[PDB]
Amino acid sequence: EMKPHPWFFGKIPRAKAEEMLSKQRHDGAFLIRESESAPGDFSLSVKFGNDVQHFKVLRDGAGKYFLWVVKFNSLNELVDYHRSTSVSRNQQIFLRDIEQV
Ligand SMILES: [Ca+2]
Repeated sequence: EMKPHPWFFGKIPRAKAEEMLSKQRHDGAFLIRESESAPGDFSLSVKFGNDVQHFKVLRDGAGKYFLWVVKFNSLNELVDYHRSTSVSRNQQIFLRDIEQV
């Protein structure tokens, strides 16, 4: 179903990611943004209930992407994995695409 992935927001500020996501009405609504604070790095920003949480997408020498221990070959695979496995240590948070107008 190759369309643009409605999760990739390029370089947006952290506060803007929070403003757009806090308006979202579902838990797990999310985007990947390019970090202002760490150039060439990505952050994953997620509406969880009350609030918006940010994860840093970590990299290693082999160019893998990860949040915790499991390492992914692509951002696409990291995102999809977290559609069915909670991104959150404390809560059941599953990634779902934002809603556009
Ligand atoms: Ca909806």
